[PDB]
Amino acid sequence: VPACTVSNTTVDWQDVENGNHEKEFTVNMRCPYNLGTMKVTITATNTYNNAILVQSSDGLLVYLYNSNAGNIGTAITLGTPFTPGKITGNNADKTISLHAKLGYKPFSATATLVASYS
Amino acid sequence: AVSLDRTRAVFDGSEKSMTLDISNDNKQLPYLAQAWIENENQEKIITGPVIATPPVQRLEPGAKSMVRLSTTPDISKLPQDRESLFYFNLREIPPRSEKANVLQIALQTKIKLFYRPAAIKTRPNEVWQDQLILNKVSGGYRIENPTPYYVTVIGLGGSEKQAEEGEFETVMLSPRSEQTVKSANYNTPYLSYINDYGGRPVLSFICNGSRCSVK
Repeated sequence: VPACTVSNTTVDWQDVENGNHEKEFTVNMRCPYNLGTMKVTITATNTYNNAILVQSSDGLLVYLYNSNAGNIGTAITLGTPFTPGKITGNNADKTISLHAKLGYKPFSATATLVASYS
Repeated sequence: AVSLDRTRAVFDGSEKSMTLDISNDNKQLPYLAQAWIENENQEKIITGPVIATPPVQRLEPGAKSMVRLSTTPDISKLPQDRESLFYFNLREIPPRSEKANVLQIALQTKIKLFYRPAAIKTRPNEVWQDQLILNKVSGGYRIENPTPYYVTVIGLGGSEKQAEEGEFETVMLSPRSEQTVKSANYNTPYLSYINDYGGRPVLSFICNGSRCSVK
């Protein structure tokens, strides 16, 4: 069966001068009809204090939290697989609610959502 | 949105290569598709015995393409009486957002790539997973896979529905190996696994005392 697909997703910030300005963003994966509980992993090229290190060894920090019913919940350990705490819909049209704080140690950081299939 | 046609790949050892279909289903934007192989332990390998071609490619909106898996000479040094596990990875590089102060989310698909040597070549719809053996032990069951293939188990329970849906720690048993799993004791255990094409069949087990097998 075809692998899940993820439609382009990007979270925004207008300007803000361990985590400032909680934020809600969703990622909806369209998956196989029989996918089970599979957990995903979020990684980045460079990290620090469990945050994504944007763009010599210093930069901006982006923290990620597993959304909890609109309420910010447990943080996301980068590089560790996790079973989402905010999943809505069917396999054919899933959704993961997450939170993204901010910090520091025109930026366009990238975070890899790893779907490893059993 | 870069998509891959399968959740696992089986490489027929009696073949020199095989292709994987991929596609960018985004209507307006072009995507980059990175492809590469990792070893048994998920470490990237660039010189065989299994290689991914091409390493990087662009897919214009709605475009379709492929990724070729081919083996090198050293592929022969792998056992020919069992499968060797590799991983196929496909990562998308989304068009750089023209926006500012933005965090891009990219998808990386990692699937199991089973190198299955010719001597153990399978036929379509062939089932070997029914050869598993469940041995009751403290905690749960020691599961035995006497076959030459990797077997991924995703469910185990007292009823067929309990095996399909029910908190279970997915486990993959290597060829000719066994592992123990935490589970409640069931008089009629049902095990669910994943076949070559992603289907999820449920097996019915009959326990003769401590040992349970499929009729």
